[PDB]
Amino acid sequence: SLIAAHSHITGLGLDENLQPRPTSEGMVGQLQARRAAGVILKMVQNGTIAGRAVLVAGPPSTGKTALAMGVSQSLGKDVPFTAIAGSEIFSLELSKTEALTQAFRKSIGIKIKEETELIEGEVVEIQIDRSITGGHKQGKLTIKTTDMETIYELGNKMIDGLTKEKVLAGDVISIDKASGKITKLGRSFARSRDYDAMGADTRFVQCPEGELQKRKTVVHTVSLHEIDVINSRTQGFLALFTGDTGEIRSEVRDQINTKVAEWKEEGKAEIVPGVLFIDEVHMLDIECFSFINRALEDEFAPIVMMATNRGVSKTRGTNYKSPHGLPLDLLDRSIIITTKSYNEQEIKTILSIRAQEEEVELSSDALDLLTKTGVETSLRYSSNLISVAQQIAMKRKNNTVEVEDVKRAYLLFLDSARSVKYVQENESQYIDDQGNVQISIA
Amino acid sequence: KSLSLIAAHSHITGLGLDENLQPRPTSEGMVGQLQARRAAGVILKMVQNGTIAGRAVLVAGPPSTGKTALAMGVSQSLGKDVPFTAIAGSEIFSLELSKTEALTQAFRKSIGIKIKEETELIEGEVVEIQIDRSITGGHKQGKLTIKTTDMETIYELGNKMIDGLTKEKVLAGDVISIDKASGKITKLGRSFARSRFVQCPEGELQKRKTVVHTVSLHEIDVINSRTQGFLALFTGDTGEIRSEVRDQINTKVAEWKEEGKAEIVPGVLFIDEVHMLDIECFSFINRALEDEFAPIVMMATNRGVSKTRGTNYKSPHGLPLDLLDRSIIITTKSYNEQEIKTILSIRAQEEEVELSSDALDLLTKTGVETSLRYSSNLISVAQQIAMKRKNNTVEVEDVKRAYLLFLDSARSVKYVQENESQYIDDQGNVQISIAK
Amino acid sequence: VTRTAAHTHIKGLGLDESGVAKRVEGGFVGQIEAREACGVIVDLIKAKKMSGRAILLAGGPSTGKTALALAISQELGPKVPFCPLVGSELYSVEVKKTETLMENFRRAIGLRIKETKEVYEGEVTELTPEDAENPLGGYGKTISHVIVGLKSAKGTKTLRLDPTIYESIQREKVSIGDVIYIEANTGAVKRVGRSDAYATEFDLETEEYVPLPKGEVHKKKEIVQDVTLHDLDVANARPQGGQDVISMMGQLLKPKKTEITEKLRQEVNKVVAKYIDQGVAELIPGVLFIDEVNMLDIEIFTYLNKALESNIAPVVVLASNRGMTTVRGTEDVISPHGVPPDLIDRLLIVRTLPYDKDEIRTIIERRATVERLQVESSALDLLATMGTETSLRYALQLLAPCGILAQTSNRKEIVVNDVNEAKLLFLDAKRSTKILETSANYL
Amino acid sequence: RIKETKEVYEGEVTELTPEDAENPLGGYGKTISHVIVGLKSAKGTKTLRLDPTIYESIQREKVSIGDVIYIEANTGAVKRVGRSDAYATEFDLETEEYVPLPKGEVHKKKE
Amino acid sequence: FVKPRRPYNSEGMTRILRRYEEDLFCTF
Amino acid sequence: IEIDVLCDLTQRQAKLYQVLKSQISTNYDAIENAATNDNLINAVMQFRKVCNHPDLFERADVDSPFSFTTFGKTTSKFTDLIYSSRNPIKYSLPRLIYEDLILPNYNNDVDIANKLKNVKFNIFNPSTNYELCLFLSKLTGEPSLNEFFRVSTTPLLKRVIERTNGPKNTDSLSFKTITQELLEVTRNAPSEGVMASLLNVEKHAYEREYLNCIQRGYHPNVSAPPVTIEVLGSSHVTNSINNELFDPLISQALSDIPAITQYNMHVKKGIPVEDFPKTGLFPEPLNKNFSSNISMPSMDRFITESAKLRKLDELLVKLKSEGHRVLIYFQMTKMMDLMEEYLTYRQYNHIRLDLVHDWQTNPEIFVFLLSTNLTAADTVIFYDSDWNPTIDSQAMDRATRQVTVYRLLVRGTIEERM
Ligand SMILES: Nc1ncnc2c1ncn2[C@@H]1O[C@H](COP(=O)(O)OP(=O)(O)O)[C@@H](O)[C@H]1O
Ligand SMILES: Nc1ncnc2c1ncn2[C@@H]1O[C@H](COP(=O)(O)OP(=O)(O)O)[C@@H](O)[C@H]1O
Ligand SMILES: Nc1ncnc2c1ncn2[C@@H]1O[C@H](COP(=O)(O)OP(=O)(O)O)[C@@H](O)[C@H]1O
Repeated sequence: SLIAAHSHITGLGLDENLQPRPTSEGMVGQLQARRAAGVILKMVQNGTIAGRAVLVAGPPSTGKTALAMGVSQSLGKDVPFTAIAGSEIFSLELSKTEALTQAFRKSIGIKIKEETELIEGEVVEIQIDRSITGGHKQGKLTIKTTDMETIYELGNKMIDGLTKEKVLAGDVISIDKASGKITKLGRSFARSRDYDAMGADTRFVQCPEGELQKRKTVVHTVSLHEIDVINSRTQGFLALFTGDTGEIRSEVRDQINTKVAEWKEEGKAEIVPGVLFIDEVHMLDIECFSFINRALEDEFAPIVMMATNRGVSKTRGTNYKSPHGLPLDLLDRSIIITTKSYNEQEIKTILSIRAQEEEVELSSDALDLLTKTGVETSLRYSSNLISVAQQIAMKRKNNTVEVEDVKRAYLLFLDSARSVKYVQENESQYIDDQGNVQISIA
Repeated sequence: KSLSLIAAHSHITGLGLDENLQPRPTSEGMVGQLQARRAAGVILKMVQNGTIAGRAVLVAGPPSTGKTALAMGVSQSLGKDVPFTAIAGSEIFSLELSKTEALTQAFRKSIGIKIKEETELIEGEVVEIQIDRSITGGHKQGKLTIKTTDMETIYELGNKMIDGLTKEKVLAGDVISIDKASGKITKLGRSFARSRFVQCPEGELQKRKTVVHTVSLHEIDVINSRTQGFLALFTGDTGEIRSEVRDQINTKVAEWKEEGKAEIVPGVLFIDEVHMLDIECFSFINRALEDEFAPIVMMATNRGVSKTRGTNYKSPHGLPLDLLDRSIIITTKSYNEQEIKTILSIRAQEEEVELSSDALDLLTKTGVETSLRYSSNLISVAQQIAMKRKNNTVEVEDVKRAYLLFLDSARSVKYVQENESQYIDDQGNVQISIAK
Repeated sequence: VTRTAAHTHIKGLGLDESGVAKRVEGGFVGQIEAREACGVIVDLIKAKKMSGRAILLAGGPSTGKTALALAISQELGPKVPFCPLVGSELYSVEVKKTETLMENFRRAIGLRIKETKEVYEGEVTELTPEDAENPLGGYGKTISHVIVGLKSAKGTKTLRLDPTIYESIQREKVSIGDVIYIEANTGAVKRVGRSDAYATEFDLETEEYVPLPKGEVHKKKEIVQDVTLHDLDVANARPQGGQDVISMMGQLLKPKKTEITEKLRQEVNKVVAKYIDQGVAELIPGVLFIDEVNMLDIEIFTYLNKALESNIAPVVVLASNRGMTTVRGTEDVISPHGVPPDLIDRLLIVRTLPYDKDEIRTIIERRATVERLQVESSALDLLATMGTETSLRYALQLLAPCGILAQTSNRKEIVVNDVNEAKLLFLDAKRSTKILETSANYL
Repeated sequence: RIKETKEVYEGEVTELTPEDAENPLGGYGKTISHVIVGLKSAKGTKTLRLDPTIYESIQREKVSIGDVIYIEANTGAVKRVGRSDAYATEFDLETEEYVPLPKGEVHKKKE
Repeated sequence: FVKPRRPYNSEGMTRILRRYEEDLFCTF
Repeated sequence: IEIDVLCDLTQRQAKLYQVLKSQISTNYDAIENAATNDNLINAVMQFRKVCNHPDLFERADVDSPFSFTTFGKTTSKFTDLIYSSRNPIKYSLPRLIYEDLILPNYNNDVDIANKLKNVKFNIFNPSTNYELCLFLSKLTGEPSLNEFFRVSTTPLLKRVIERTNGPKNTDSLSFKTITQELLEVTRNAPSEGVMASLLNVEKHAYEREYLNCIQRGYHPNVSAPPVTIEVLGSSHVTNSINNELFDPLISQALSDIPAITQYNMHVKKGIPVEDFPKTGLFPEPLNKNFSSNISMPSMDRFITESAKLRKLDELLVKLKSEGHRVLIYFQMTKMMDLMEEYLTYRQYNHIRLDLVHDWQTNPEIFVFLLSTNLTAADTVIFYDSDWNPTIDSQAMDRATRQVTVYRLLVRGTIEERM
């Protein structure tokens, strides 16, 4: 695929005793935060408790979202991980509490046990009886294997799936009874008289042998929000894709909660909770915090993980400044993980891993100068310079990045601090805060 | 009919007034406030005469001094068949209607049109139903024997009445009502033959009953506007009815009044907490009162020299001086000890609570010291403390127990200022730890 | 085993038959006078006589107000409707907030109706329509009547139908050999499934196979229903459930909240009163709980003073954690608990006091045994000292990281070293604030 | 960037006949075994043997003799491009548009 | 004993038959 | 050999347990004490009724919404069932408003103003605005110049119903968007094509997550028809309301025609298919289960709603596999009838209390139902377990092989303290 910011992180890099390795699974350093995240990972994997708030706090460029993707990659498949930013709650068709309720309900997975029957064989005869206008459909299907033969009865969905991807009395099909899927595997009869309106070159498969009908147990995971949206109105399955779920009523949610508990009581389903990750949580109003404080106390509540990079700043919707941008009620019911700044060896290891992920070969002195500029400036700038220096070295037709390539990349592309310095000596050229600018050069 | 538990104004059945419009000291659930009750009686006679339109009356005073009680007395003294609309000031700030449109709908809900019409109906007890059908059921013949306590008859039926009797299954011994012109048949019930239960009708079978209708002008506005049906009167989606249909309804109502087919029954609009409207609403209300089809607007407020909403200055009663220039003002006054004790006794009689004399004196004393509503709240929570010890009459100890368990304004304020570090202040600061 | 979330160790108020609160009962520790006041409120709600009675639970953070609200809800039982609500939920983009408050007010009222139902049911034996004379006449249907023959145990009945019922019958997609169920109250048809009198193993449509229904084809049965007044209002405002076209297309339109008029609520009240007067229905008033009432602005409060004076209003319980704060929607009004004084005069305030070291220690004890964890005595003393030093909630949540850290060393018992390791790994508000004040770039 | 191969038959219709089966079934009329459709284009003519289920799409798109059609391989599913230009002036007043006869062979596989 | 199969009724409906050697289409 | 089995309460059992606890207003200690001692006996009878099976306190029945209707009901060679559902709320309207506002008469101008606004001053009229119609036909490509007048004066639902995809001329300003070009190709396209699979995300998501075998979780509480408006003394009002509520075009559109009627119309009457009324426009439900709001009682919930019955269903399989003869003991006869109908559902060979020697001689009978000499029994089971030794001693007395007793107990109830 394509290379992203956290493409090198696959897991959390922990032992069996929840102890971090210095270099494992794309993560280097940050031992205490990784151990605390492993504790939160085991807390999610137990599935015993609900509604715990975790806050990840630190300065920028420290490894907050890196820790979040490490938790998500170590969480495994079939466990929901909902990642939202702070600004997605504000909608013109949904209230803030409704959007937060849907974000809470997307993170609880319902794993349903289903009994299905599979039928594979050769088609002998298809009879389809339709009305004159073509609305009512019924018919019979005659399917065979080596040992058995059975005439079945079809309904409207079966004829609709049979007319699509047309089967022609000698094809081998596989029928799933619970998912309603018709799958054509090939053709075995090799009919001599073919009225070729088509360019079919269908596969020569063998006729299957043995039992025609076979039972099978399947499992599939669905979300609580998806059951609510399906049960809300007549065409809610479309609204799972168009997002036309406008303020689902509370009665639907109470009945869905009771029915999910009932399905747990028969052993048909089970509840698999997950992680909701809210990045940049300071971009939320005070009403959202007041809703979260009481939405964390429900039976169906995930583990909420929040990331903040902000100090004592103004809480939105109010006129006072609070630590982390969050009110003290939300900070009362949260446990805080603190992440710390980096040394130079960690920056060097980060740059080496990010160079290995982009398949870009670096020299030693280029690595030291990139380490020095990632220490003086920020780390993300020195990570961004690598692909530019690779293209510069590819212009000269050699597949290794030298000091001259990264020096040219540093000259051509600017930092933040050099941009502040260049703007502050040339304030007349740029438009100020009062709208004044000198455009004429003399 | 009209299910109701107990309300705060449930003891007020009207204004206690003589034939010379003089207030009794206690009558119809109202004690005290003699001048205010006299002014409300003059306003009530003004409504009942119906010859003047669009006059605004403001009721202003201190909080918990009989203003909503006066409005309830006026509403109960008007009785039925006269429109009374009660809105709050926050009910017009809508998301699908503008403020002036909502005020116009509230104004036009308070004017009624009275139409008298006669319709002929048949009501009686079914004795025997014979219905003969063919092989294909194309033509059906039938007879119906029906009776009252004074007469019996037999009727030859047609096809559509046979179909309207087969639908809504009518057996013998059912009391039914038949409308011939509309074909509507309603089962009133079953008669007194046990072998719901109602009596057999008496008198003539064929009767003409005159039914008096009263339809508001808002209803005719919604019906005449073709963009929405009558179902918007129940669902609430009218959506900014145009002005032109309001002129057609006004001209048609004037024509019906001149020809003699209808009469106008004006009513009262009551706006409570009128200080919570905007300056645009006051400017609209100033000119909506100069129409021939305008009701009498009663406004209630308790503020004094506060900020008018939508502006940045302060005005008396929270209302601008143009609106106050168009109004006459009724002033309510604070109560005495005897009136407080009479109000508490009336409230306790309405909640079926038996009180001792000393409990009544303690409640009157704590009503004078704190509030009338606080004593009225304690008067029903002391009954449960009394019934917990298995007695009927509420004594002094139950009142003291209710006073200790449930706080008032001043004690809660004192506990907040004496322990301010445990609560959340305006700056968002709190101390939740006990030590350090 | 089972799941717990900040509650569910609370099973009730734990009062005696005289209303005296025992010290450690019902999962409650302390708060004796508040529990007694809430018990008197519970008896007042059970008396079923008053309307529009409002109390306020006032106290600091982490003092037991929401615990008291769920204790009242558990004391009243599943029959009495309880409507929990946060103050941020009233701000809807579809309808105005006044209508949301009135909708919750009507939702906090119950009704138990004994309704009779006329039922035709059986297995479809014949299905024969008879044709109209002129199908393309513009007015009228293509068919005139449909003859349906139903059989059951000890019975066989022949039904002649109008087209409107048969449209619903064919919308349910019946066939010959199907067990159906016809409701005569609304014209609804439910197709139960295939009959077991024929073969089963020759289908491909995952169907369910039912036996022949017992009793006669035509029945009258009694069903006890539990509805709210909001359900009646919503069902009448957006009509579905008839076979006519407008209710038929009301199921397909996207639902939207509307402003329900007062006339519809008066008519629904008249129908419910006529039901009660015939000995069919029974009224069960309930509780509306509004947590974080300081998030309301002055318009919702001013509407609360009018909505409390209705003769059908429920008992509304409010909760606040505010000292002498300004009300939202105002600039200069400063009031106790963030609630304006025109509403405070109509409330009855219940104080809620903070805790001591022993109460914190035993709260940690019950939260430990509900979460299925075993703690040493010295670790319990250290946790109680943390709870007094920082917060009760912080000592409450630190139990499960301690359990994970104890399990990861192949152990069951929680010791002091696990609590110290969880102290080092996870911080609280005060330590993080102290790191924030002494920091380089806004940490 | 999506690439695809289309095998298509198009051209003027020379004949359009549903062929009856050897043994008809009772209770029905017009028991068809195959539909013979002849196509004509520039420097080409080819007669095809089709499924009987193409006849309902023939009736659906209202295809007669003389129109130019568009048959794709796997789906059948004919659609009427228009009327040929050689039949443009049979009537004084008409609407059916008249498109030219297609170029190339009647059978083509294009990428 | 073996239960009888469900009755099949196709009156006034077209038919599409698909066999090994020949496909039919009976129309009205 | 005494074995005790514990099972947790179900959700419904806990619901009526909490209802019974809250009903008697917090006197559970005396309830438990004088229940252990054995008025109050009628109070604890409901408690053991709930602890046995929830159907004794309240029998489960058909789950349907409340019908807010007044219809034609019965007060008790074919029968007629005619649709007669109405609304209890009536809106009453005088005749004068109808006759002078909606109906035309000699003294009002409804039809004159309607003609003036809709025909004469319509700007799509080709008799006065031919240039606008010609401009719009060059814009849109409509073959007729009266199409815009027809569209502008018909309702929307009628416009949806009789919409026909007629041909439009090429020399116009209307186009084909790339989205529509992508849509039109994959209308009949088969599987395994690249375009077809890139345009079929929703059906693949439907068939992957098994959505045609899911169950319905929500049904509405109250269902109510539209509010009935009555006008006393007017047949015109009734005809207008019946035409609006039961419009034949839309009612035919949301339904379908029977197949034999289509055969009679096409062949026996010579009506072409294009002259048929348009039908089959109702949306398909998600499942078969989502088509209605009525849920029938099922014999899978009946087992699971009692913890004792579920545990006994799990316990009976092992004793069936080991081929024993099991004795089940009771205290009432309502539970005897319930277990008899459960056993006939499971089709086990059972007999109900000349039967003694029939039980000893025949080994085919598996479950014996008894109420508080049978030497052929191997396992005896106490359903309603009471620890009175006077009854238990004689019950084990009437019972060569190994004898095992079983007691079904419920955690957190009266029986747990018992
Ligand atoms: N310990 C680490 N392991 C792997 N990558 C890291 C680590 N720390 C930082 N990074 C890289 O540095 C960048 C900054 O991470 P980020 O989560 O945005 O920091 P913050 O929490 O300060 O926002 C990411 O692109 C990530 O790939
Ligand atoms: N004169 C009176 N007679 C009887 N009851 C009264 C009188 N004045 C006030 N009350 C009662 O006092 C209670 C509170 O007074 P209210 O009218 O709400 O105050 P306000 O005038 O501020 O609206 C009401 O329940 C009302 O019934
Ligand atoms: N009296 C008490 N007994 C037992 N647990 C309590 C008590 N008071 C509070 N708690 C616990 O403390 C936590 C905070 O209480 P809560 O009532 O939710 O906050 P607040 O007091 O701010 O409303 C809850 O998880 C609750 O379980």
